[PDB]
This record gives sequence, C-alpha cells and structure tokens, in this order.
Amino acid sequence: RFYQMSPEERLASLLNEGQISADTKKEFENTALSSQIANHMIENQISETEVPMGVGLHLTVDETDYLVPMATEEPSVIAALSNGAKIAQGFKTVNQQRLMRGQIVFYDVADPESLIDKLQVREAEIFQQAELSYPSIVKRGGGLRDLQYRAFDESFVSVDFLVDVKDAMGANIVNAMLEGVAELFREWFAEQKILFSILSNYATESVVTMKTAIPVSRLSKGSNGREIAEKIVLASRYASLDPYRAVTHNKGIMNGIEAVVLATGNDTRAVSASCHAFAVKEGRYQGLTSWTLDGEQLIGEISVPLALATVGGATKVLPKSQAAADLLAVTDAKELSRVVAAVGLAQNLAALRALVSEGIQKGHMALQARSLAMTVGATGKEVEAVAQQLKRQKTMNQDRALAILNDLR
Amino acid sequence: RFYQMSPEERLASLLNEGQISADTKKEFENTALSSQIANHMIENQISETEVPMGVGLHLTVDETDYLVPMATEEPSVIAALSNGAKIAQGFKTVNQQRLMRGQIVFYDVADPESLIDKLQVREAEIFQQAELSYPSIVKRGGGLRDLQYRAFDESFVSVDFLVDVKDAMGANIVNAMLEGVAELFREWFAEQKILFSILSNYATESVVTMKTAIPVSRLSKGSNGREIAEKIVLASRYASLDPYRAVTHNKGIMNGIEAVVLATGNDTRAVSASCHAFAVKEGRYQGLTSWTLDGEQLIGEISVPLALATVGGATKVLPKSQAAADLLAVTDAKELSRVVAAVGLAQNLAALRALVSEGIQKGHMALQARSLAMTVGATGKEVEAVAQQLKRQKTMNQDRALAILNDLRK
Ligand SMILES: CCCCc1ccc(NS(=O)(=O)c2ccc(O)c(C(=O)O)c2)cc1
Ligand SMILES: CCCCc1ccc(NS(=O)(=O)c2ccc(O)c(C(=O)O)c2)cc1
Ligand SMILES: [Ca+2]
Repeated sequence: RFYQMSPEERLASLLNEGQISADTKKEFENTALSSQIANHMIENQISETEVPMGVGLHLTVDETDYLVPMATEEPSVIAALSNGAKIAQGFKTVNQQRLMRGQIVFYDVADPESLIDKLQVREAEIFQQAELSYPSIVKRGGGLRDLQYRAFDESFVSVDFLVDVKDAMGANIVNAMLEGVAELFREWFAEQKILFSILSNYATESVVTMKTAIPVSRLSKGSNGREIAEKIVLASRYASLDPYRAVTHNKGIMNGIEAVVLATGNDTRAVSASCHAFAVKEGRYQGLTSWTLDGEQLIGEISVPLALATVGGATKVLPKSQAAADLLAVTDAKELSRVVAAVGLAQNLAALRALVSEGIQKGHMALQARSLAMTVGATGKEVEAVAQQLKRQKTMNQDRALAILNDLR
Repeated sequence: RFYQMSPEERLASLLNEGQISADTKKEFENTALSSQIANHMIENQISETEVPMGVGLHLTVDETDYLVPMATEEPSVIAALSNGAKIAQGFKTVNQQRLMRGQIVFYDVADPESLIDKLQVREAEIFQQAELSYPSIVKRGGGLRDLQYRAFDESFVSVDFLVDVKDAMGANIVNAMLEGVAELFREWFAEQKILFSILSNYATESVVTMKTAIPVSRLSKGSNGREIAEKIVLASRYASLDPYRAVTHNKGIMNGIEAVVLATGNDTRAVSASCHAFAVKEGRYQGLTSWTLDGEQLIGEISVPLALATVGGATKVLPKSQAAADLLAVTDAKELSRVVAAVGLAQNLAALRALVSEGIQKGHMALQARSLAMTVGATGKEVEAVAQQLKRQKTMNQDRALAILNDLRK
C-alpha cells in the first residue's frame, strides 16, 4: 500500500503506473530537506516544495533592529516590506496578550445553567486534571489560566479554556489538556454528552497591537507628502466601506505576515484563519489596519491575533526554520508576534503609498527596471540611470537595458 | 546595497557581520531550487524554505480519480484527506463560475449618479481600451466581460471590472487593464479624481460549489454509522453558532486546500483571503461547509471562491510546481478549482468524523505510530505490527519503535 511504501517506492510506483513522467520523478528526487525528516513529518511523502527566501530590511520594533526572513513566491513582496519599513523608521507596541484557547462542547443540554453550576463548583479539580494531563507546561510556568462558559441555541455549552502555552503554538498542549479534562467530565456527568473537545484557532487572547507615527514628508520625494498621507487615509477608510478592497488590503498585509510565518516554521493556515476572522468587526469584513492624519504625522496601527511559536511544530525539526530564527534573532514568541505584526503594518504602508501615488503596477515596473540595470552590469549611479531610462518606454528587457548602459559607458 | 549583492555575497556578509552562524550559513546554502530561479523571483534572496510534499489518495471528482499533491508541514493532514476522500467515495460539482475582479475607485465625487451616467454611456470605449491595454487575453478568448458600478457614503464610486483571465490567476491581466482604463478616465474627467486602480482578491465570481452523499454505514467500522453522522451534522451546525469553532473548522478545510494551492505554485494568501472573507454570511463568520442528513445519507456541501491558476505566477517557473501539476493531471484552471474544493470538503469530513468519534488526538497518535515504525525501518507487514505494539503503551518515540522492530525481526 502507498502509505506503507518508502518515498523511493512511492515514486517508482507513480512512474510505473503512468502517473508521473521520468522527468517529474527526477525533479521530485531533487530535494534539500532530509528524506528522513520529510517522511516523518507528513504522510504519503514523496518530495518537497521549495519557496524562495529573502531578507526584509529596515524594520525597527521598540528600538530594536531586525533582519526579517521572508519566504514567498511573489515578486516585490520583500522589496515592498523593506520600502515600508524604511519609510516608517520604527514601530512601537501598543498592547499585547498571549494565551491560547480551547473548548469542550456539550450538546443536548437540557439546562445549561445547571451544567455550568456543576462545572463551576469543580474548578479546582478541573485545574488539577488539566495539570495532570500535561504536567510539563506547568513545570515551565504556564498552563491553564481561566475557564469561561458560553451557552448556545438551548442545546450547547462551550467550556472555554484559556491556556498559557509559553513559546509553543499550543495545539498539542491544549488538545492533550482538553482530552484529559473531557475524560473526567465523562466520569462526573455520565448523562451529559460531549460533542467534541478541541483547540480553537481563533486566538483572541493572543492579539498584538502595533503602531507607527510618520512625518508626512517621508511619504514623497517631492513636496506633497501631506497630500499622499491624506490619500492613504482615504484608501484605508475605503477598506471599511467596501469588502472587495478590504480583502485585498488584508491580503497584502498577509503577503508580509505569511512570509515570516512560513520562514520561521509556523503554521500559515492558523495565522490566516485567526487574522481574517479578526477582520470581521461590527458584522462586516474590514481592514486589519487603521491610518489617520494627526497634525503633520501619518499614524498607522495594526491589531492581529498572532499565536505564533518559537518552539514545537516545525520550528526546530526543519533546519531552515532554525536558520531563519538565527537571522531574526528572536527566541521569545511574544517578541516574534510583535515583529510579525510590525511587518504587516509596514507591508500595508508600502502598498497604500504606492496605490495612491504611482500605482502598484508602476511600482512593480520600477523594481523590474532596477533589476534589469543590475543584471546587465550597472554599478553605482549607473543603476538608477539605466532604470530611470528603462521606465520611459513601455518595453523593457535585457537587450534594451544593456544598450542604455553601453550608451552611457 | 543588499538588493545588488549576489546570494553568496549576501550570506557571506551576514556571516561576516555576525548576524548568522557558520552552521546557519551552511544550512541556507543547502538548497534544491536553482539559485538563478530563486534570485530572479524575489528580492534580497538568500535561501529557500522546504515544505514536505505528499500525495492525497482516494479523491474522485465527477467520476474522475485524482492523486493530489499536498505540501504541508503539519502531521496528519494528508492521511486525513485520504481518509475523508475514501469515506466519501466521490464528489460532484453543483455550480461553478470563473471571472476575476478588479476596481477603479474614485474619491471626492460630488455627484456619483452623474459620474456613473457618464461612464455608462461610454462602455464601448471602455471595452475598446481594456483590450488595447492587454490584447493577448482577448486573442485567447478572454477579456473584460462586465462593468458594474457602486456608490458609497463619503463620496466614493467603484467601477468594478469582471474579467475572464482563462487559466491564469489574473493579477497581471487585470492590473494592466485597470491601469490603461484609468488613464482614459483621467483624460475624460479632468475634475474627477481616481484614488487607486487595482485587482480585488475577493473573487466572488470564481465560486465553486461541490457536494458528496455518503451512506451512513461508512462513518464507522462498527454498527453506529448513523449516530456518527448525526454528531457530524451537529458539529457542523455548531460552527454556525460559535465563531471560535467556525474559525477552526475552516482552518481544517484550509489545511487541505492550502496544501494543494502551495504544491501547485498558486498564491496561498489570495486563496486564504478570499475563502475566509466568503465565510462571513449574514454578518457572522461561519463554516464554509454544510452537513445534513437526507435519505439515510450524510450530505456535505462546500462553497468557496477559488480563483486558481494553471499558468502564470509560480505555476511554471518553479520546477516542483510542474511536477505537482503532472501528478495532479488537470486540464484547466476550472478543473483545478473543482478538485481543490473537493479536497476541502473531504478534509472537513475526516476532521468532523474524528472530532465526534475517537477525537483528533487519538487519530494523530495512530498515524504517529505508523510514522515512527517507518522512520526506524519497518516495511510491509512490519509497519502495522510495530504500530499496533507502540499503541499498547505510552512512550511514542523512535527508540521504542526501533526496539520493537528489532525484536519482531529476531
Ligand atoms: C516599493 C514597491 C512599490 C509597489 C508595491 C507595493 C507593495 C507590493 N506588495 S504587497 O504589499 O504585498 C501588495 C501587492 C499587491 C497588492 O494589490 C497589494 C494591495 O492591494 O494592498 C499589496 C508590491 C509593490
Ligand atoms: C485519519 C485521521 C483522524 C484524525 C484527524 C483528522 C483530521 C486531521 N487534520 S485536519 O483535518 O487538517 C484538522 C486538524 C486539526 C483540527 O483541529 C481540525 C478541526 O478542528 O476541524 C482539523 C488530523 C487528524
Ligand atoms: Ca457522493
């Protein structure tokens, strides 16, 4: 059976059955992550996806400078982060919490108030069972912190667990705790029915809020920085009115956030789900940032749930995660979340400035022009000279870039 | 001048400045994607992230069987997809559309009605110029299909463009078209002001709806399949009541969807943004699937916006994307979206069945027992033999798995 075959046997079988070509088999064999690691981490393993990784520059958070590992396939994301970080100069923490959530959900509950009374008088025993079900997190100074109770639909009761999982994302800790407590619940309440017991990825107790305050002159190379700031404010407010913009606005933010999450070995689906769900405010999907003009400064703020990890999951077992974490110089998960939120705000700034100025299309083209200048051998003032001239005609390629460079030499 | 340096020079500089260790530099150098490709795709390039890729099994969509490339770092995702697909047996398309969206947004509009009237009488010219701004897509049978107009509070007007981008995701086509039309708008309306012109990732005209119908006996190896089906229906209903569950429910779906999107070289942020926004219904974030009982069958349905690509972006320039596409063997992007939506529904089925039965933790450990057996060298009948013995006691690691394997071989 395929599940029980070695990776080599799996690839040989796919080729034999005509499901992949010999060239595809050879490419699937071209890997850099150890086969033993890859085949351990997932099931039915055959190969890997390689996502380019680069370095985001100029980010400063609470007066500490960072070099940001960013894994993405999308052109201009990393250059845009670097551009936004450089404009903003620095980011400051406004607020931060870090707890992870789980739930045990009962169903067919005749009297939710009565069930809640029986749970609430037993909270000390629940906390003791939570520790017994995962003792190591308590030893390390974390563990269950709070129990909350919600009733739904005259049938359901959610017992909400708020847990300090220290530097892990917390799925294994929380799920082990919940399974152990659910076993005790089944002993105590043999006639109540538990539907499921599972983590929640909606990590509303891991929200971090970061801000920046930018002199408006930094928003343009000319004298119209205030008029750019006013337009950034309008574009950000427009995301609160039109979900077709809000989705794209937040997608841009996530181009930066997801790139760091992926590079550091964190779970990209969990961050995406928590951030996009948090975008729903007052019943409408809206932007995750706010931009306002205060005096002669453009003020930006982001607020996102970032239950990120510096240990566990794929943060250590994948060697590239460890390499990215060395570059980023962060071992504390609270700090990781502050940095990642700042990346999202810097990314959004670069996007909004471009959108309301030359446009993102022209912004991409300017990056392409500079790349072409560098590829054909321009150095120093030559790079900006070739790139600026490339921008004056619509067709750009290496032949034209070299002709410009050689004409200038 | 980090953007000008070569990748090797970048890594040497980071080492020289004490920002990375020698061991980190060596690991960053351990790469399988061509440096020339990686350095041209992104900026400030130094290395790559490697995401394990496996094969999701048993998926059938509209009576065609598939083998699904899935790139993920999370244990159990691929085996869970395979389990859900096997239980479901097959998926059927309910409906599908495929158009991409962009917008030109005007601001400080004194009279939105008058502006819309002036644009609407000029649609032929808008259609003529959208072609001129990207003629290849029209030559290929695509292009602009519809213009819509929305006015807002605070003096904004959005001109909405609905575009057939054929097998591309469409960012380059749509953004080029919008830029060219915006130039024409500026010539026409000197007193109006355009705030921006950009695609929308909220691809509500690329929604696909897929369904499955499952005899309830298939939900348990015992005689209680109907009772499992009832609990799946209630767990799915609960996601309509509690956003704390809905987010996790949809995250599970996206473990499967994102794995295929990533493996095929598609943009994972775009799919995540469109799918999670689409989860908002009647002002509340809810599940992307529905499960009901009808005719002693468990009936599941998913509906997601999937503006996916089989050309462009990273679908061809990354060799692993082409390898994944060979394995998957879809004919066009519409078919890719149908398969990916079916993956999401199969994933959700496997998750809900486990949640209401033995629990996800027990399901993870059963898979870990087999994985440990294979990691230490078990083959054939040894895989299940080692795994079954591992589950009889508490310690789940490689040392114990190897001790069992060597003992069984004595
Ligand atoms: C210094 C470069 C200037 C131009 C530029 C700016 C940003 C990006 N990347 S982005 O922020 O990820 C991004 C991409 C596409 C988008 O549509 C959006 C959005 O609409 O908000 C955001 C790319 C180019
Ligand atoms: C045959 C395996 C049986 C057990 C099992 C089933 C599914 C998965 N993966 S999953 O669907 O991606 C997923 C993971 C974690 C989750 O909390 C959820 C959710 O809550 O919906 C979903 C893993 C294990
Ligand atoms: Ca079916």
